[PDB]
Amino acid sequence: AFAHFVLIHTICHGAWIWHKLKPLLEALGHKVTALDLAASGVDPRQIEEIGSFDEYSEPLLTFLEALPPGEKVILVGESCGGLNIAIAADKYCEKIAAAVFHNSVLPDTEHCPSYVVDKLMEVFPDWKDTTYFTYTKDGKEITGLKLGFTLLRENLYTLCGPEEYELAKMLTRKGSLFQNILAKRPFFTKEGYGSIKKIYVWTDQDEIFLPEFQLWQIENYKPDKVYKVEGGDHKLQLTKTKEIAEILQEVADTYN
Amino acid sequence: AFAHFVLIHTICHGAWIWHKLKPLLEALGHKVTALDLAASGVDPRQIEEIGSFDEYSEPLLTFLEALPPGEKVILVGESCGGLNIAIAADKYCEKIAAAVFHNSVLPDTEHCPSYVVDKLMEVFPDWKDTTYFTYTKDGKEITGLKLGFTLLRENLYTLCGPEEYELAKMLTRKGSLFQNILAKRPFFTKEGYGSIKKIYVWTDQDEIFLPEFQLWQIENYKPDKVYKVEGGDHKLQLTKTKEIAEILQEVADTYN
Repeated sequence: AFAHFVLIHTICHGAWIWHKLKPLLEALGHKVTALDLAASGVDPRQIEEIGSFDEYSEPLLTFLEALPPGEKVILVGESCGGLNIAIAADKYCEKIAAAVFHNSVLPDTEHCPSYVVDKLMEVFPDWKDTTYFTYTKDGKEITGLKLGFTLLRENLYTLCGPEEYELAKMLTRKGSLFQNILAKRPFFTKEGYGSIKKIYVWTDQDEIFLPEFQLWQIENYKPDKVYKVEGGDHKLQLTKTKEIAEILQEVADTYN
Repeated sequence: AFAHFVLIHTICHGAWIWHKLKPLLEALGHKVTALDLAASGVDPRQIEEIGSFDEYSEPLLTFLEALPPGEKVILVGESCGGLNIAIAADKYCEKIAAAVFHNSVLPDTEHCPSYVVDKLMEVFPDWKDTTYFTYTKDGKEITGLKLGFTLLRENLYTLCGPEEYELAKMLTRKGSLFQNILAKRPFFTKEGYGSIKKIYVWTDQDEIFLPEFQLWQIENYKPDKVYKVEGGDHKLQLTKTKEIAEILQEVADTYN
């Protein structure tokens, strides 16, 4: 079967992270959309204009709004993209055939929206050469970050080639987790986000979303299906592109 | 010998085009800077804010200004980047050890700054699915363009891999040649631009800067040295990366 995949990058990244996966999925016959979220990739906003994870998600919500009735998509979120998935599913659950989490945060419906981010920061507290700043938007103080180049090399892009790491140095931008804003946000709903099919893809060689964290997430909020990719690194869509495409084909054949 | 190379992308592109070349040059021991010009790559401006090729060049001029006395660089410009080189050389000639033109426009000092662009448009008049728009800045009507995806596939990225073409679809932005503004600009000077060493690198398999055009440029304004790369396509820094690095090493050993 063929599907329409919507690929959702993580914070400080953009659609460019999907540059290897998108043509492979198209070569299987699928339709693929790779979005830039707000203030990401070549989106024209700067992060200091964005006040919440919900505002950050606007391009994904606008895309989903534009789907004609009856058209469903499979969302694929890497790393922090799982939060964009949860936000989107609470507005457009009927348009979502399934969500695929790719070394991603897996929010739940029992705890506040910041819960899994808070846990990540306990498991992985040292962000190396990452820098931080603050800005104010809509009366709140937001902590922004710019991912450190050593962190990128060692922890996110561990086994990627030098030309892929170079793209990350060139293209990663300032971003935010909006952690304190998430902590005050209404919970994700059981009727919307809770109702979608959820497929969790990971590798135990991820050097930032460490096995303790990912296995904790799986136990916290049971996925419909789990796929463990052997080897690779946090950027499986670069280091294990073919394996990711094969999994996504199976998802397209299972959920519609 | 080691040099400091400053890599200069073409219109509608950004530093990202150099993602393969930059690590190869660093692996030879060089220092490499790959700039985003105005309204290009992840630069925060939009093209409608930019009124001339000189304004477009600001990041290159600002970079050159910041070099301490006595430090020289080798400029490397692809495609339209040769115009940025000429602009820069008329302000900072003493900071430029040499300029390398990479399937690039080669402005002169005898004719108006638009001369080689006007010629290009005669040799290559059909830009396929490229779209155009106009905007006004500083009282002039500027023609902007967005490179067509078929043009990108067939003429610019002819022999590049699907993942490289995908990056171009994701990252190329609206831009301008500022052709009518160039046509009114004071000529490039013999004392500044005319005085720098100029190395012309090309392939006769370029499907946009066709052999008639490139050989015309070489005859029009004799380079100090010409290197012809066999095979490849217009994006030699993607299809012939190693050969480009080898040439640049020789340039670093010849000009300081």
